[PDB]
Amino acid sequence: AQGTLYIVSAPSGAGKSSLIQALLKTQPLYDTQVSVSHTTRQPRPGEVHGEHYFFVNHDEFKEMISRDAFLEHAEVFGNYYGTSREAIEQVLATGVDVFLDIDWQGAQQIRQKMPHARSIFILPPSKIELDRRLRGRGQDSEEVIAKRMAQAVAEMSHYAEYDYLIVNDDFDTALTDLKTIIRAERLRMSRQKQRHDALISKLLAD
Amino acid sequence: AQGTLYIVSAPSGAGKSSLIQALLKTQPLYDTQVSVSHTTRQPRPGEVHGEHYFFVNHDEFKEMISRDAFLEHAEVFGNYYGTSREAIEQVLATGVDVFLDIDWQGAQQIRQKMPHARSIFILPPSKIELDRRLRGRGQDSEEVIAKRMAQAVAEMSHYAEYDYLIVNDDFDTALTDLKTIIRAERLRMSRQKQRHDALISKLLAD
Amino acid sequence: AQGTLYIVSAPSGAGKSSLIQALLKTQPLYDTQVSVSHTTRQPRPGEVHGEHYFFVNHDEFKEMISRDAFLEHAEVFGNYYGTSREAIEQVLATGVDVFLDIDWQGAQQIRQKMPHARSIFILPPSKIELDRRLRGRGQDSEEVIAKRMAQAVAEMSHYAEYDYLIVNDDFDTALTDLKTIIRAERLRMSRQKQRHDALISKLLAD
Amino acid sequence: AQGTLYIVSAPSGAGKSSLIQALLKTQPLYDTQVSVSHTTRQPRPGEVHGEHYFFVNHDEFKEMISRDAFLEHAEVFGNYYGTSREAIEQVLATGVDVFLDIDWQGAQQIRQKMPHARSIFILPPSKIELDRRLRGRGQDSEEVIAKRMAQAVAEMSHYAEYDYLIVNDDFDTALTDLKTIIRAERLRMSRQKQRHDALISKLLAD
Amino acid sequence: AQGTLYIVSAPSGAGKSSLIQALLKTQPLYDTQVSVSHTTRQPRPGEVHGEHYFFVNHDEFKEMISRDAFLEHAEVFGNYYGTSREAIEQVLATGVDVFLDIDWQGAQQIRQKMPHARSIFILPPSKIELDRRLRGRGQDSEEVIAKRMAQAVAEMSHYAEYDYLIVNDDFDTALTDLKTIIRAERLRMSRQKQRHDALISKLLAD
Amino acid sequence: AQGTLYIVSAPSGAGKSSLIQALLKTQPLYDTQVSVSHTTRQPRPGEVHGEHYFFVNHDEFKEMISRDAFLEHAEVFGNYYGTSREAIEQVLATGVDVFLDIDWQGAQQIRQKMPHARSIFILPPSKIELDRRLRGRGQDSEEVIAKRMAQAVAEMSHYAEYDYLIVNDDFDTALTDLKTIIRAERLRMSRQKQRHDALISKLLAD
Ligand SMILES: Nc1nc2c(ncn2[C@@H]2O[C@H](COP(=O)(O)O)[C@@H](O)[C@H]2O)c(=O)[nH]1
Ligand SMILES: Nc1nc2c(ncn2[C@@H]2O[C@H](COP(=O)(O)O)[C@@H](O)[C@H]2O)c(=O)[nH]1
Ligand SMILES: Nc1nc2c(ncn2[C@@H]2O[C@H](COP(=O)(O)O)[C@@H](O)[C@H]2O)c(=O)[nH]1
Ligand SMILES: Nc1nc2c(ncn2[C@@H]2O[C@H](COP(=O)(O)O)[C@@H](O)[C@H]2O)c(=O)[nH]1
Ligand SMILES: Nc1nc2c(ncn2[C@@H]2O[C@H](COP(=O)(O)O)[C@@H](O)[C@H]2O)c(=O)[nH]1
Ligand SMILES: Nc1nc2c(ncn2[C@@H]2O[C@H](COP(=O)(O)O)[C@@H](O)[C@H]2O)c(=O)[nH]1
Repeated sequence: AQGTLYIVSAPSGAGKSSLIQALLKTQPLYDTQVSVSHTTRQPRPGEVHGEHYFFVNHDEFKEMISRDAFLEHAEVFGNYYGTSREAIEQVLATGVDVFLDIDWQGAQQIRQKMPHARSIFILPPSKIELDRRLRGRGQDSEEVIAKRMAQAVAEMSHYAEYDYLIVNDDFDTALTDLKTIIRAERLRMSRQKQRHDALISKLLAD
Repeated sequence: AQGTLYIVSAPSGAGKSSLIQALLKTQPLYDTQVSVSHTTRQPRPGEVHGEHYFFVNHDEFKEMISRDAFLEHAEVFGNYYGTSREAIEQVLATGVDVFLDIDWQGAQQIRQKMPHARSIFILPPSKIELDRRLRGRGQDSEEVIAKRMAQAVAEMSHYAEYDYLIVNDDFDTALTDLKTIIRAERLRMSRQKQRHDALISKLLAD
Repeated sequence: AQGTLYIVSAPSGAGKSSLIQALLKTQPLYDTQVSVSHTTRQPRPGEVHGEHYFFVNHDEFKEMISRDAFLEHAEVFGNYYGTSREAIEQVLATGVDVFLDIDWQGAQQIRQKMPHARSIFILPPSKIELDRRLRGRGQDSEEVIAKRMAQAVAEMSHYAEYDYLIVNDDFDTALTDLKTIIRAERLRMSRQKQRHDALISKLLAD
Repeated sequence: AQGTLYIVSAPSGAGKSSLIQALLKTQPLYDTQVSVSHTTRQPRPGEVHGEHYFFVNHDEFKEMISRDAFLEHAEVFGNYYGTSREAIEQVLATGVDVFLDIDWQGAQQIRQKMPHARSIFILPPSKIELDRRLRGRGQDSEEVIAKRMAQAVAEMSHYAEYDYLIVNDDFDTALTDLKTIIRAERLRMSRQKQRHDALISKLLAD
Repeated sequence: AQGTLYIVSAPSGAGKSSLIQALLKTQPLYDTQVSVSHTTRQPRPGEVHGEHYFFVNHDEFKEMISRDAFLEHAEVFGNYYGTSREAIEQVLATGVDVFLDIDWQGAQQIRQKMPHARSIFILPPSKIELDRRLRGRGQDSEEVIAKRMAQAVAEMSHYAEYDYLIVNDDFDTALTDLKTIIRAERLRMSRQKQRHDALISKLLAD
Repeated sequence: AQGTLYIVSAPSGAGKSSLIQALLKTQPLYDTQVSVSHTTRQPRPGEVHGEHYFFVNHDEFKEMISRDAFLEHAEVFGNYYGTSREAIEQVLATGVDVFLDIDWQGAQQIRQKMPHARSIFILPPSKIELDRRLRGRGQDSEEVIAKRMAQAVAEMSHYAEYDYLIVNDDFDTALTDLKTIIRAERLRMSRQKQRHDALISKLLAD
């Protein structure tokens, strides 16, 4: 019937976006999808329009805030980002789970708006590695990294507001962790009661 | 700090006890254990005292009901079975998760008594196979099987009271399912907040 | 020496094409490949020429039927589709297994033509979910879905003609199932007798 | 309805019995079991009566050959071994797959008697390791090992009579191989047509 | 030809013995085995002679120190423990890897004596859980636990002397870690050069 | 701090490049990356500039040899290939492991230059399959294949210079093998001592 919203947040460099992406590779569109956000920030190298993000002017965005197009929006690390209402509501009507790769501010917003949403915070094994991971993928640059690490602390302090916590120490353990959370929620009685309406009905008979 | 109670019920022959047993083989005593019940029913062949059950006279049991020794007890399939208070409370104090292999009546009891308990009902792919599985393990005999199948229907109708549902169609898929439920609960914020008190504290600092 | 043909069919929306695709991601070109079909039907959004299909006019196709270019061809869901002879025969000469994503009509054709071919039918857990999966991937549209579901029944009734059956209840269980069928066929004596000609010869000696 | 017989043979020391044993650890009695043979040979250390074998006098056995108690029997490595009819036929009636840990002579016997049986030969990566494995498990002794290696060659030459071949190079790859063969046979149309009679019937309806 | 010694040490309660035991369950005797130590300490409940340990008087042991029977021996947590020479040397001659569940003192001893030995230290995620694990398995008692935790610090400070480190945060991640170390060492050129002498020779020919 | 260089070589057609590629799919850029080489050889079909290779004229390359741009370079199978210094040194500074898909000549070069580098040779199960794999992926053509097989022997004779050996008999076993080698090296004390500096410090305290 209705699918489930999965908020996922982390200090930049924890590897959250790379986890969510590896997960969807093993997950068909009919079960799981991700929301593509709008944002003012400049496209990094080898980042196409309409896949990772929808890239729009600070002008275009201030007007989306106005036309009320966003389920949530916020300022993080000096730029505007947002999750458009139209897309999300459609996909969720079709029983498909949708992932939101958003910050703590966005998460707080979605939690009032959509109270059945589930949220996962991902932590690094140390701030020393948070910095190392950032430099290690050639996406981002010197100025931008120091900016993000200043807030890395403040980001991580919101961890307790989330339903689930993953320490991404080692990428493959972490991906299993995330796969599991999804798998286990799909074994909850509400959801399994629909998907096996078929079976149950015949079981209870002769 | 405190561990979690996992009620697991199923129509006889669904393979619930064999799943719980395979799970504990891959799970150390310090993380996971199972409660050993008392019961009037006669020991099957190759079933030792003090491992699968505590075998006691209908006399001995009527007195345990009296001395109030049980967290829960009930009549199922013509015999008395029970979960002793003393054992459970001890093990749970030590942060260890404990499994209860009990019927629907027992589950309803534990749910009022211990409201944070989680419960899993396991269903077979059909009643035709429920019977086949019963005959297929040489435990049980002709009389006893027909008795149990009469109630198999009534057992399965309580499935909706549980938090999680597993269709044990194929044993190894089912065991993963159960392993997962446990794994995912241990990723919930409450529990992960203790076990990583260490880490969190240092993360939020310099 | 010679590779094996794997026919795979299913009511539209069962997730057969998405399974076959996930399988090939973990399977090198020298062991496993898929046939690319020709078809009159219009390309869906984000579907390139020469990868998913070869898109040709109803004109171009009627002439391929004439020049006898197809190992098999048929009318399904209002359009023409076909598997070209030239491509298949080449790849199979090189010991590589080839997958055919074709309907029941096509399967019956290949079975007379190529009797050692193995066939797998994939079923959904219910027709209620068959429809849900179709709407859930944004490929296809309103008109087209109702058309396909009318025949979903008739499609599924041919299941018994196939060598293997998979109930795609949960995508990842299903992908293991399919991976397994391939793996197990490669453990058959005929095939293993070539690939270990080396070893066997020395074993039987001193 | 009816289960399947799995003959498994190998030159002594290939690790066939240890594979079959590890497999059953992950396989419930209602799906999979193993036949316990009778034999004249002396019990090794830490080998109990009635689990690995039924240990009987050369006298007791010559009489079983007479009373026709065996589905198959033979002389291998200087002793008599046998698979009793009574046990096998029972277990197979209940839909449970049964494994036969028997030699080539026994396999040839069962193949005429029970033509739907499936057979797996397991080979070592070299005869140099066959000897090493034999000495490496403290079961067996000096005299006995040299005796068995003389026939190791002759044993391995019957490999081509079997349906499936496994090269047990590395134990865990080999165990997956064997698990797979079983899994894939249970996905064959005959067997899956019973176990999902339920589902199929409803699929083909409205 | 010759097998490899695997020293494994940890502060009591880290779960090292339970890991080593789960590992051997998936590992045949011809590839992997564990040394059974002698010790003065009293047998815990449900601990048999000759499996976990060889239980001997302080008298019997002082004489083994004298007759020089031990490859290594030491005083840990108020008792004497030791690894007997005779057993180890035998098993290693047969190409089988042997595990030593010993303390830091023992490890230092074996490292001079047997320089190709590999060593793994296992750490807990915190000392708070080290204590929790100890109480959580009903083996050990109040007095004994506080004694061990006093030295838990001193034990863990020797971690840097070992070749490999595992943080046993979550039992199943840890068991994979250990399985891996073994697997990877068996892929080293020295060892793989013997086990595939066969193959290599033929590869390099025509 | 500093990452590790992984040389990987094999006779053409062994499947080494396809393994390395499947590995990186499950490995984030912050942990693992691959070096992109320069080469004179002509781009095969469906091979883009700047991903598989940097395609340059025999002219452009002779000048790179001159300007000393390469960590290593060599002539293999009638063409020039090379690993540029600039790229490698950067990525390794950031703690990321880098893979080098290079021949034996290149490997010998890197081993003097960078002595902590680890090297893996991959062998096919036979030369008969080496040829089959080459023809089986439509990359390469008739002339080119016979040329490479002549040297396949000479390539494989350098196997003993490497630290680790993989027999790529079956692709998925082989990929696990390679994943493992990486995983196990990251469990070595040197590397784990940095990545858990955090944890260790607190463990050794109260
Ligand atoms: N609130 C909000 N945050 C997002 C959105 N999309 C990405 N961000 C957040 O912005 C931060 C930086 O994103 P990045 O610059 O790496 O793309 C991350 O913490 C990410 O979760 C969005 O649509 N809304
Ligand atoms: N209420 C309750 N049910 C149990 C207990 N132990 C086993 N039973 C239940 O009794 C039924 C039959 O158990 P069995 O005869 O197979 O051992 C099962 O459904 C099982 O869950 C118990 O201690 N209390
Ligand atoms: N006979 C035949 N059927 C195919 C071929 N290619 C795809 N189809 C079948 O046509 C149906 C719909 O395909 P679709 O429109 O989703 O691409 C599916 O059942 C699919 O198996 C083909 O080349 N020949
Ligand atoms: N024919 C036959 N062979 C068996 C039987 N049980 C074990 N053997 C075979 O005898 C050989 C040696 O058995 P072992 O001495 O190791 O127990 C093995 O190849 C094994 O397959 C049996 O019941 N019948
Ligand atoms: N040196 C040495 N230590 C061992 C031996 N066997 C067990 N111990 C060590 O003694 C400590 C406590 O063992 P436990 O009392 O738990 O059996 C552990 O750290 C364990 O590694 C041994 O044979 N020699
Ligand atoms: N020395 C060296 N060999 C490489 C380099 N890149 C690829 N080659 C090697 O050249 C051989 C053929 O490469 P291919 O033609 O298949 O791309 C392979 O053995 C491969 O390892 C390189 O940069 N340096």
